[PDB]
Amino acid sequence: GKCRGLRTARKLRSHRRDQKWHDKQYKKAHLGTALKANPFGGASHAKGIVLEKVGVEAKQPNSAIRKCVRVQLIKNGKKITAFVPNDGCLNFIEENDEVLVAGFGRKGHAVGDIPGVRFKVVKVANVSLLALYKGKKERPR
Amino acid sequence: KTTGFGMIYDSLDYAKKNEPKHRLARHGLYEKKKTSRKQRKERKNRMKKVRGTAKANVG
Amino acid sequence: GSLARAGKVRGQTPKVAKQEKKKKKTGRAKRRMQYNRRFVNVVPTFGKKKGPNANS
Amino acid sequence: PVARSWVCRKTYVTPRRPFEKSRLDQELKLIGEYGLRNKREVWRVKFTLAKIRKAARELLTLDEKDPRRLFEGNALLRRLVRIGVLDEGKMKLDYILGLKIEDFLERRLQTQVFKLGLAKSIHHARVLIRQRHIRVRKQVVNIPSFIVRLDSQKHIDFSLRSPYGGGRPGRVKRKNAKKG
RNA sequence: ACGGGGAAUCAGGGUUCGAUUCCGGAGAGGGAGCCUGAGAAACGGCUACCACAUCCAAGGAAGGCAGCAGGCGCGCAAAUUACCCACUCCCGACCCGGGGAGGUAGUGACGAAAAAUAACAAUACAGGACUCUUUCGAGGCCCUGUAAUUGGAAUGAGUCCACUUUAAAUCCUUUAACGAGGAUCCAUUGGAGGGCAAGUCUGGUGCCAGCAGCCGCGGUAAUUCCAGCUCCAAUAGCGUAUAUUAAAGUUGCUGCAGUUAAAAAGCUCGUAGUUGGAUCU
Repeated sequence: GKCRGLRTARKLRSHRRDQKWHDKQYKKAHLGTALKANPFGGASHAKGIVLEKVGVEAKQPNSAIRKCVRVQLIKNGKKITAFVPNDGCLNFIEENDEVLVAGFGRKGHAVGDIPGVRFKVVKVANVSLLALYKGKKERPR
Repeated sequence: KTTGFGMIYDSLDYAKKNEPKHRLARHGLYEKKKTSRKQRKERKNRMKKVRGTAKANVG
Repeated sequence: GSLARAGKVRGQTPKVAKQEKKKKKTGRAKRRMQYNRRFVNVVPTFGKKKGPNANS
Repeated sequence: PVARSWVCRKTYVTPRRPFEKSRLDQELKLIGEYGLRNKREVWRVKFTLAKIRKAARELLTLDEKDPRRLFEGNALLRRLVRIGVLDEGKMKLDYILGLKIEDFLERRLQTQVFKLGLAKSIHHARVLIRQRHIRVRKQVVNIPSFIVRLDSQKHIDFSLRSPYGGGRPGRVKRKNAKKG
């Protein structure tokens, strides 16, 4: 059972702050090595230069070639395989382009079709891919 | 309606004393010199560099 | 491997232009339309299989 | 440091469940009964009544002879009688919890133009008030979301500069007279 | 990790943030040492050292924006070399001078408040309720739609005198004149298998291209892709990424569990810690 005294306050809280390190969420946040291993450094977005365009074959229960882009970030020099979302949008991307890279939505976990990709793409050379896919703006040079 | 403020002096000599000097210019009873703040504050720092005689020469 | 199929199904569609049509209403008159549309007039219905976008 | 004041509320709360037919249908009836613009104008009155009821909850928890309940409660019971929501016979703090949303929207100016027969539709009234044809005793009111006080009701009229009250016509009747 | 006042979130308990306009602290590139003064270890004062860096006739001399502007760099991430001492106050010998303190404009979809994008009437029908009628049908009693049908009524957005505003302006308010019939004064962001509101529509593609937070969809009728039409959710906003809170009674003090689902030390002793029977009007 639980110690249910009155002078038992530090037995409770020194136990709580040890059994809270066995939470997976808490230990990921507060230990701060996930934060160190994250290439964004806890940032929402980043900004990098394309090194090449890499097709990524999808995971087993279905089949496709998910079109991805091997970027290298500027602020720390990490390298990333970021995912270009829509169809024909890989044509919008040359090598050596400024790419605003965001996260995907599962915060370090890949989204189910794609093996090991955390990172979608928002802008290419300061114009957004939604503007290029819908023709509202055009690729500059 | 319109609501405003108003003050009635006893003599115009008092009104030339007890009034803020933009409300004398609104009746043509005052003239401001036409130099902007950047004009004299440039001049103040130039004449700050001169000794006693020629500080009046800098304009 | 091969990246050559990128905008295959995008470019292979026949480009249809959107139809010229009158403008919708906005503001509360759009909300005026829906209240009349849903809660004022009654269609005599016994099974309730008529969805709002029910193509049969 | 500046001389500004940074205080501001938010006057609505988005609901917990986005899509449910029992709630979307029940909001949209009140839009259509009372001519509201969007769902935020429903989520606003529902939020003010969520505060009036929550303040009256903590007064009911206190002692019945607690002076904080006797003073602050007799103010809240007073402030609802003046905007015509509770009544004189029902001015007890138990009855504040017996209030509904459309108890309040009967007292919006948009509806009180219509109920008085000035406008010929609940939608025609939101026109007129924003069209600056409505005055409260001397004051052209340009907002439909205007809670008419109980003494402030029996005289609301046609804003003497208007074509309806004092009768100088607008652009249209002038230009039609410039032809014949 | 500057600390509080505080903020977000909450049934109750709680969790998280507080670089940031109020109070206290600290530092003016990093250290150190001083002169003056009532008050400084002052940096819009000095002296050195270290690191940067300016001018030059090469001998020398002059620095310190984490002040207001503005620039470079850095980044996901942040504004004008504007005007004024008129307000608020401060300083000085001082009713009189000065103050990038501060105020006023500019940039400003951080965020918050109010709030347009239509309204009414008559006909064309379709309707559908109340009434008469065995039904038929009739109604002047209502309501709804489609009317690129008619109809003049009311308008702001905008252009713009003047007044007001103000230090001088601007904005707002106030008022002349002009300014509304639908491809114009044209509302867009997401979606339509489920969760989750709303198509078993049409055309194309045919494990491709793609969608999809999750489950899944896609291999010739694809309700899930790419398009058209439709309709639905919010609405001057609405998507996405990330941190965080509730959901989480999945951190449990309230309030969790430990036979078999993750889990009780092999066994006892034992100091600290925790808890301790009555009984004293």
